[PDB]
Amino acid sequence: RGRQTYTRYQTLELEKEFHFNRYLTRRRRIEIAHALSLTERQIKIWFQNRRMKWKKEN
DNA sequence: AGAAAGCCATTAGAG
DNA sequence: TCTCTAATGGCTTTC
Ligand code: NI
Repeated sequence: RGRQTYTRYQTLELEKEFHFNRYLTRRRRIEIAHALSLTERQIKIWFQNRRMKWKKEN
């Protein structure tokens, strides 16, 4: 498969949202997806991984 | 219900 | 070659 590298801007915006909502509703994923020029799935997967990054650091 | 979203462990593509 | 993390597959849980 192929892989896309997320810019400083995209990662920062994602991380910014994560401070407020650890989980996203479907309408908000699509918002961010458009705001960051990412697909819905990428926003879904990102938050999943970041939730995992957050549990270990606790 | 039954898809969609989650959890979680595991790969692998870029730089 | 190494490292970081985007993406994957299996299940189970949500709603
Ligand atoms: Ni069922």
